[PDB]
Amino acid sequence: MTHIVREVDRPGSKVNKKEVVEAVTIVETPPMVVVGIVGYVETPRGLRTF
Amino acid sequence: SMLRLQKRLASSVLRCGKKKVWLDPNETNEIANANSRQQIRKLIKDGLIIRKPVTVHSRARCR
Amino acid sequence: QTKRRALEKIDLKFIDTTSKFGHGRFQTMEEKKAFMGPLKKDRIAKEEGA
Amino acid sequence: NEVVTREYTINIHKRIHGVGFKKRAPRALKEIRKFAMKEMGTPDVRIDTRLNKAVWAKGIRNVPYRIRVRLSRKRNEDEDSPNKLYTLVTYVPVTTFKNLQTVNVDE
Amino acid sequence: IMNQEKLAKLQAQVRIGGKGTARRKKKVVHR
Amino acid sequence: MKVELCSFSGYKIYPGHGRRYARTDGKVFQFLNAKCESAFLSKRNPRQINWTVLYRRKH
RNA sequence: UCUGGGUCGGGGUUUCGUACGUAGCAGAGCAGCUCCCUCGCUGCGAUCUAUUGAAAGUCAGCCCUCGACACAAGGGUUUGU
RNA sequence: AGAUCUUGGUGGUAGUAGCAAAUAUUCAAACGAGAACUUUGAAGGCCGAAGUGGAGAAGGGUUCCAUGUGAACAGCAGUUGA
Ligand SMILES: [Mg+2]
Ligand SMILES: [Mg+2]
Ligand SMILES: [Mg+2]
Ligand SMILES: [Mg+2]
Ligand SMILES: [Mg+2]
Ligand SMILES: [Mg+2]
Ligand SMILES: [Mg+2]
Ligand SMILES: [Mg+2]
Ligand SMILES: [Mg+2]
Ligand SMILES: [Mg+2]
Repeated sequence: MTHIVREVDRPGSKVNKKEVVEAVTIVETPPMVVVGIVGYVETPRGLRTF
Repeated sequence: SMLRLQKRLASSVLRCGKKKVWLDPNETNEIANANSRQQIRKLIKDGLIIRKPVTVHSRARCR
Repeated sequence: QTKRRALEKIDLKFIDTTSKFGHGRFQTMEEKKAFMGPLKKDRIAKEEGA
Repeated sequence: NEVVTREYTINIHKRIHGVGFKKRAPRALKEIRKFAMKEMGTPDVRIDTRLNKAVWAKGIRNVPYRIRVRLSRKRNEDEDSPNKLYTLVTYVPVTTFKNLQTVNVDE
Repeated sequence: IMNQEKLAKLQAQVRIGGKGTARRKKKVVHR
Repeated sequence: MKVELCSFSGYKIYPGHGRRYARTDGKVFQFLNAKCESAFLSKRNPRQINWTVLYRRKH
């Protein structure tokens, strides 16, 4: 986690056109690799893996 | 084996406490053969039993 | 998402990068070195390595 | 060779962190004995009494942060034992632990 | 007479403790 | 990117850090952490603390 | 494995606050030494200053090492349409 | 078959509650089939002279002291022991 500073563009608010700080969470997201495909068929008992 | 008797006799002969009785850890068999105060005197003279000095309590700080 | 809180464009002005392993007070290594100047470890570093 | 001897430094502070006051020094010698079992593989580890004094030098809770020891793997050809080797760990007095590597030491 | 080897072992049999402890004065064997 | 403040220690205070003090006489101070704040609150002179900017410029 | 994970070491970060020793014509002063000196020198003396944002710790549940050292194709118990 | 029956024996509970008042142990060696507990040595600690020290009165009655044993006892163990 860390925090930022940003300009708010919310009209009618007190913090309009003002700087605020806000906690943020950094989530490292390296690219995913696709390795398969699953099909599903709708049945009167739910989805089942085709 | 067990030198409980010899430490007690050495304390009485040396006129000290068992705190101040030092029996040789290497000559355990020699000391174990001394079942009388006369042999304890011989071991003290030979140096197998030694009276340790009094723990230092200096008064240099107080002075 | 139809509310004004959503679909609101975010424009960051500053991202904090002080040390979170304590009360960090410098954003970058270069800013820390510029503020404090040379230290004893660097003074002997230039002495031993010329 | 299996009669090797090496000079290590052990971060006692690392291995004692979290132990209670009346158990820090006893745990330090359990961690030293467990340490020597790792780099030497011998379950028979003997700790020199001078090293025992060094650990207990500042009482039972203020154990030194670092200790410089010398592991000495020796032959157990003194009696019929399940272990053919034993490691005798000794004490090495040092003035500083800076830039102290694990060094092989001769006889 | 005292040589280097006898002096080396003498350091062992004269120290019966650590720092601040008394040095051993004698170890005589008689029968 | 806001106003950049300076502490009892004279260090730079970035937004979202420290606290601000508003005395009754109308003066406003700002501190970088509780170490710099509590030194100020104990009537301690910054020119006598070796890690303070005011000390380093005096010496 | 195009190695691995450890243990030390290093660097970073951070915590506290400027270490021991040495030096000073710094220092309330005091006690000695004056053919002496023409204003001097020898000790004791908290504290101060320079060395010195120094010293010390920092994963054990901090970050990066690819520096050094050793070790890692070993063990045991089971499992069949 | 009963009497909260008498005497004796045995279960479940249950390998459970528990073996938590008074700071604290550690290293090496010896003996020994066997050592966390015995002994010796080395450290680190406590009692801190209104003591966990040194001696008595009452009470106990051989617990005193040597040697040996390792059955039972010392609510773990013991090579130790009142
Ligand atoms: Mg934090
Ligand atoms: Mg490191
Ligand atoms: Mg009946
Ligand atoms: Mg009936
Ligand atoms: Mg239980
Ligand atoms: Mg219990
Ligand atoms: Mg006391
Ligand atoms: Mg009494
Ligand atoms: Mg008796
Ligand atoms: Mg029992």
